[PDB]
Amino acid sequence: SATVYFQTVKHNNIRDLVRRCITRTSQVLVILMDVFTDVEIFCDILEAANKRGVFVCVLLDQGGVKLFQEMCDKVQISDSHLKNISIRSVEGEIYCAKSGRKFAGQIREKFIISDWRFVLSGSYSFTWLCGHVHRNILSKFTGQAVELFDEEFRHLYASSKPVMGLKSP
Amino acid sequence: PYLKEKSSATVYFQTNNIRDLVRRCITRTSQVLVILMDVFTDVEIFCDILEAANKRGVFVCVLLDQGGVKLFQEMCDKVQISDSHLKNISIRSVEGEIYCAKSGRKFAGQIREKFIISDWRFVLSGSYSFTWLCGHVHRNILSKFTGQAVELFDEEFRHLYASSKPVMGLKSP
Repeated sequence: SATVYFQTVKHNNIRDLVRRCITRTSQVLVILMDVFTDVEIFCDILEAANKRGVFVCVLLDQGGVKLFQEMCDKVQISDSHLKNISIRSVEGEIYCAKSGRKFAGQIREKFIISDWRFVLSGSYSFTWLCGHVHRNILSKFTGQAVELFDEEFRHLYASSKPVMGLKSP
Repeated sequence: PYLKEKSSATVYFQTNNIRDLVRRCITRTSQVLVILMDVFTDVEIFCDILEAANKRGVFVCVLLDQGGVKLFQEMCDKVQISDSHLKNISIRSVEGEIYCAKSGRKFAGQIREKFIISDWRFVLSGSYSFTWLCGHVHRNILSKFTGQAVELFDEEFRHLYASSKPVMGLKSP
């Protein structure tokens, strides 16, 4: 099945659906992200990983790695934090900037797979702005749709470089 | 048309097949084309819209995020778009809720929602923006919806449409 959620004006249901997806995950949580600076969502990851048994693997677009490391450093994330967490860098195809410098195309895909049961996917980025001021769309997917997301994750994973945490999913 | 069909969903991943789907969706629209967009600077996509609008009977309404009207306008001016181009095209401005920047200045939240409704038959939604970069270097996702699901996009459009300001072109439905 497939469901689509639109942001309500009064309250941010989009954020809540993401946080609920993470806080309710039992065993496995794989995430494809472009930007990750929102401390709170990472706290929901830490909780699932260290307070529950959840194995977390975050494929982050190479562009956001820097500000993500700054987030971690700010709240003093440790290797011990990441006993069950794996953050890997991933990047799009190589191209020439106008300066002649070679850059990596941005991974704009964003989705969350919980317990290999259902998938969340939409425009919501793990930033404070997305979860407070921006109007996003969000889609939920179950059944056969989850597989095409799985193969996407595996595909991207193979091309991914390790950044921090578990170096062996 | 969607109102008669059962609900369905399909997801597309990058192989540029995503752009093709987007363009193919526009070039195969027959009567009506509703679009919600955040950034519109790709002349080629706007040219596909001109074709559908003026060479076919297609009425095109585009809800563009206020934060992108500027560069959309520069695009039009660059290729010298006139009022005559837009006899059947309606570009309107829509903006998110109001909030305070750190500078104290009030700004409108961005509508990061991006979708296209073609002939009230099927919806394309995803990360693909109408910019050159998206169509050439970025990796996007694109989902297609048909049937009863489309209604939630229709209602979402109408909600946003009621909020929109006229910017350019035909000021009507």
